[PDB]
Amino acid sequence: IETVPVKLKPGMDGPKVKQWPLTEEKIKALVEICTEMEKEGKISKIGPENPYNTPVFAIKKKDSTKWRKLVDFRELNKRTQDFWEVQLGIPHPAGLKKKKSVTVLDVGDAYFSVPLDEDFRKYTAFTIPSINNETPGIRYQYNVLPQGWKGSPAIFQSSMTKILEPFKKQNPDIVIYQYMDDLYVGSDLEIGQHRTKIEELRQHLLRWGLEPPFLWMGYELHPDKWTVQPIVLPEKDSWTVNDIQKLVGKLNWASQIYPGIKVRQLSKLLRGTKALTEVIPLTEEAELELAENREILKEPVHGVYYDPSKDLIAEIQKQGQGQWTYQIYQEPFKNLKTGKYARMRGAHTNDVKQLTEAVQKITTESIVIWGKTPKFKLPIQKETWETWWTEYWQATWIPEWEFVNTPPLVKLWYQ
Amino acid sequence: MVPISPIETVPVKLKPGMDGPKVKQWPLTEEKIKALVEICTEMEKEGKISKIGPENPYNTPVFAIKKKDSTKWRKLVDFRELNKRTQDFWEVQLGIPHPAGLKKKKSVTVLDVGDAYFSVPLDEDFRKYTAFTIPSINNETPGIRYQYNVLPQGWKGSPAIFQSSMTKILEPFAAQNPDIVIYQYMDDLYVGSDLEIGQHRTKIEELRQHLLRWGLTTPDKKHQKEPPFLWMGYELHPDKWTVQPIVLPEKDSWTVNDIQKLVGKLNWASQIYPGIKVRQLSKLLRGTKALTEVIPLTEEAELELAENREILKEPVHGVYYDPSKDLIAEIQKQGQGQWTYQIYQEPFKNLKTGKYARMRGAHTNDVKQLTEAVQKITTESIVIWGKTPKFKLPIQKETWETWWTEYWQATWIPEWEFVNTPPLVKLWYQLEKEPIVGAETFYVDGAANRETKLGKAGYVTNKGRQKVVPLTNTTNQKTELQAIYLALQDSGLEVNIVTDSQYALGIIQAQPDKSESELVNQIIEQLIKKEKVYLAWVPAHKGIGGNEQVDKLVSA
Ligand SMILES: Cc1cc(/C=C/C#N)cc(C)c1Nc1ccnc(Nc2ccc(C#N)cc2)n1
Ligand SMILES: OC1NC=Nc2cccc(F)c21
Ligand SMILES: [Mg+2]
Repeated sequence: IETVPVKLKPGMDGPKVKQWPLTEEKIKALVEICTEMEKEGKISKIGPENPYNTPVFAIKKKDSTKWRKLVDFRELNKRTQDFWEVQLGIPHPAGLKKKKSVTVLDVGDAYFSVPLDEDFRKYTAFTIPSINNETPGIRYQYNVLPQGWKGSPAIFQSSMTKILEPFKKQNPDIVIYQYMDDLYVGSDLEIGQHRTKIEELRQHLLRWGLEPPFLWMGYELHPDKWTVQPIVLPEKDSWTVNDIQKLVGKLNWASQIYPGIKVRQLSKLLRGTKALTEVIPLTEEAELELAENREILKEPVHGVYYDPSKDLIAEIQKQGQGQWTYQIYQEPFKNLKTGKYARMRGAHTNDVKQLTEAVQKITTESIVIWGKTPKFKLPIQKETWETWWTEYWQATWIPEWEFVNTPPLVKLWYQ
Repeated sequence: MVPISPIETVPVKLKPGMDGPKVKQWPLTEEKIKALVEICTEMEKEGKISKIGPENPYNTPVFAIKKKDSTKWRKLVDFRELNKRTQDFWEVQLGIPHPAGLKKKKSVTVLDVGDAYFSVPLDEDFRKYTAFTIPSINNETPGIRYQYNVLPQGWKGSPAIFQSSMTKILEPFAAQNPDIVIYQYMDDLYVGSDLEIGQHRTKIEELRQHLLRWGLTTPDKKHQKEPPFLWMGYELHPDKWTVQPIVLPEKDSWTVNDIQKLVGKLNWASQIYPGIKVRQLSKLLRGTKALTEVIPLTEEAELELAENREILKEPVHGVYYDPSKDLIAEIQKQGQGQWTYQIYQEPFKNLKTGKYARMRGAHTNDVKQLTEAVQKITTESIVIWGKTPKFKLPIQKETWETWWTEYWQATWIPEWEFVNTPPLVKLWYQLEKEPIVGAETFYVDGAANRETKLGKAGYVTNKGRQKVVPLTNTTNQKTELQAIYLALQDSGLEVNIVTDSQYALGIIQAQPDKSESELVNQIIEQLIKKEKVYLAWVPAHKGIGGNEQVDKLVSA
């Protein structure tokens, strides 16, 4: 009810980010949403003495028909002071990734009950554009904690802990982790039990609230079943020259990750200048070397540790037929997680929609495991991604990304 | 008197840490001083400026400029220094409407709102920074000191604050009259509708009456400006639009500057004249910016210019947007990285046209360029109309499917249909997914000495076919490409090629059909002639038969 003082980082002005082009349906949705927010006091119109701007668009969350306003506060979040005053940080719960069900709640509507520091509000300015710039863009700023801003969970944290005390005391084995506008609630109960505890939890926030438009939803995950991708080599009875070449190439790559990998004896099978399709019998020396390599590859990579002070990097490869591989790492060749998708939803003839869904799933995994989002290296031309990703986005956060323009040879090794 | 509502002031600040201007007033002639004193007395009578005491420490210089061919002087207060120190503002005019996104209107009336400008008060706490001094006659008394009470012409914040103040005044009128449009440009309001003229003129009078609520008077003797409007380089008419006349000069010899001006005109023209091209003429501007340097026009530039003159021989107009109809965008390949497009709703009635040029880069292909053009038109269309057009593209559906399913990147083009108008975009080659049974296998390699730039490229095959070629003035990368070229030259229609060059694989896996490297282009021409090609990569220096032998032959 009283505002927490907020500042930008030293020697740092507010965001001045261009609003990107919006479709007619998104503009009309935003006009309707913002007219109601304004009536409710959450936002107010601003004048030309506020030169700041942050982009806005609109999404439909997974399984809903109602538009949600999404502000892209990535720039404001970079420029906002860090929040360690009451707590150096919320030590990330390593047990969340171990639960049999984790449900993700959109709780961001709660933030609107806390006023934003009057001196910081100008920095949350945003614009609803008009088609063809025929009328002046509608300019607003927030009067309350905005969804998507990194300060909002920080400032609301005291209020959230208090709302949740009764549920936590009564259900002590539940893991509850907050990330931006999401609440992650992990249990090891039967899903019907689980859903009921989730609904129990909603009521505490409905109760406190006295309506939240997306609180009723639930994104159900199951991280104990999350799969990884170790390095595996083919098991064959007939090896062609080409097969052995590909094997030697894969093993050479793997030897950058794993010390003791050897290819001497396998390379020796190819002596001469043979046709690619010719079948080569493995010698005993080569079968032994291969077996030794297989055994090395069953072990974990050496010297792999997470440093919370370093960025997480996520790489994605398109494998075809709807399949995507990915790796999350901080240092080259020291993967912290690898994985693979294929279940790409309602996107069989759309690569970009599939990639956008993969980016969201990887980010979700990253949040659950380390409590932060990775920086993506995306296999797509910048202009294609920027034109389309907002059409498929369903999450209330947005990670950072860069673009890969040269085809990586290593895609082959993750197939 | 009738009370009027005040116009809310915008609070204004100087940039952090800066103070107001303290700029010396230049000496003026006795003649200019008398003129400024009379001018400012009138401005003061009208409430625009007020005299101030000597405490105010700020100053901005004032000038007197003779309005040409008149005995009347005009005052100029030079706010350059205050502007450097004034905060930045939100500028709403950054995006200007494109005519092709406008809607047809039966009537458009203009209203002069120049007098309103001076009903807009300046933030009381900022006025002190606008102080200026008329020097005294003979410098024998203190100069007369004034500050502004209204938005000064030439001050940084005046356009943004005037527009935002007028928009706020206009908002309830527009909201409650959804059957008109209102647009502010300079000191004029443009009001458009589809109403019968009597109702339309009624709305205009009602608007004049709304404006009076703030004491804002508009001239009775209605505006002289009438359709067609000359606005931002366009001509707007009630039911069509075009660019203002495009006249390409005749010239016996061309300067850098002339060619820059020519290309700018062509670019402007290309939004409604279909087919405009500027590649060859822009090529002439490469690198140099000596504005007076003469450049001979290539024969290719002369043909491009001649083709453009023909396109521009007679007027072309665009139609306005009908939201009840779909938007269609059709694209053609023009050659040399150039693409042209038309956006229409009814056949043969374009809303607008435009062009797209290949991005600078080492290697490229037509499918990528077409995709980029689609992505550009899509974004332009979202800006102008708020929706993606349906596309008509010169690429077969099966070609696109083969491309995107096998391309290493994610890629997508929105709803489209094939239009069979040459030249068609096609896939010139496609590499095999598996080694070819029965096709000879070429193990290729090259190497170069970094100091002497001498090198070798060659191959050895499973049939004992071998070649090594000595090369001069070369590099490891070039020799690695030369080796693949040799294998393609000397093989039959089906071939397996084994390379250890990550560089060459990176290029070939990008699937170029044209390159800045003539060696890559030679490789592409060979690939086009094959029936099947499988390219296999192996790590260098690993004892891999075939690879090891050729590496030995070429590194010697
Ligand atoms: C952007 C704009 C510039 C001018 C005028 C600028 C200046 N000078 C005048 C108006 C009224 C507008 N605003 C809009 C908005 C929607 N449709 C239209 N269509 C429209 C406008 C003018 C003519 C005509 N003749 C025909 C149709 N204009
Ligand atoms: O940029 C322009 N704006 C308006 N009219 C023009 C006429 C010729 C060239 C040109 F660049 C322009
Ligand atoms: Mg070599």
